[PDB]
Amino acid sequence: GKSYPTVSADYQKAVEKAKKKLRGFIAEKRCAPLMLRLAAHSAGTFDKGTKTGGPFGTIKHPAELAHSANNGLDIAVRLLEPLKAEFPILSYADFYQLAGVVAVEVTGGPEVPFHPGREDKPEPPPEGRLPDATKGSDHLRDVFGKAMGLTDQDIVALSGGHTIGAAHKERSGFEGPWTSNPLIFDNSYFTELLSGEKEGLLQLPSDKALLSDPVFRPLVDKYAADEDAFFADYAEAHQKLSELGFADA
Ligand code: HEM
Ligand SMILES: N=NC(=O)c1ccncc1
Ligand SMILES: N=NC(=O)c1ccncc1
Ligand SMILES: N=NC(=O)c1ccncc1
Repeated sequence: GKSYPTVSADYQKAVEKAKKKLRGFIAEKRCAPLMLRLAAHSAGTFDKGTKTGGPFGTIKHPAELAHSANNGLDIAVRLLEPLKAEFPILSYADFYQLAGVVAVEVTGGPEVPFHPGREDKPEPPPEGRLPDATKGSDHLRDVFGKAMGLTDQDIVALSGGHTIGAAHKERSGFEGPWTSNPLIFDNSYFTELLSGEKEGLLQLPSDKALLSDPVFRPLVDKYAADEDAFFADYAEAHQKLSELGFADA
């Protein structure tokens, strides 16, 4: 359903150079999970009915950074600003989605296709559109489905983003990694989710909701058994997420 815009040769060269620089920077800083979260929080505010929100650069605005759901993302924005300044031709919107793509790649995840051309929009979306970690499957469908326009398969695959990183008691209040390898992108989120609560690892109520839903559970089982299947569905979902409202949504 996508029709991607034309960007200049100079834009495309910038991106390819920005992609490379982001790889080295994100690997060295150890900030891949935070960058993935930044990219996803940027995108996940899209509402399909009104065509508002989405991956359009607004997360850098103080008003959006102030959203409680975005606690700690100011760190991410600050970390990227020197690099972003090396690529003045790129939109923030593109730059942050590119950072998300690279975050997945440099932790060993799938190569998520990337298309340039998002424009930086002037107005952040209203607060409160991002998912609540204490809620369950109905809520996940409200947010990812009714608002964003993503599928049930997308919800499960994207929840697998928790295969990298950790919660922080000073940010959400939850604490610790979902996996034993929080800088490695693999199917371990699902493996852990299935085996039960292991000391030192985190499961949100929203993660656990996947285990009891009739549609979500078969997907968890598939991804735990088949990492290639996970990688394929993840790459599809991340691309869709990163393109919400862009080039047609
Ligand atoms: C399914 C609904 C989701 C809920 C309820 C949720 C909730 C959370 C919460 C509460 C945290 C901890 C923030 C903190 O205290 O630092 C977090 C972290 C994180 N989330 Fe999600 N999330 C969801 C989906 C996603 C998606 C779709 C992605 C990306 C594809 C994602 C990527 C991440 C990453 C990488 C972290 C780790 C951040 C870090 O290490 O600093 N999450 N998520
Ligand atoms: N959680 N913050 C980070 O990942 C980070 C912040 C500053 N420098 C390196 C990494
Ligand atoms: N950690 N949560 C996220 O990254 C996120 C999940 C859904 N929509 C936007 C952002
Ligand atoms: N679902 N809640 C969140 O994503 C969150 C809430 C507050 N601070 C960081 C993250």
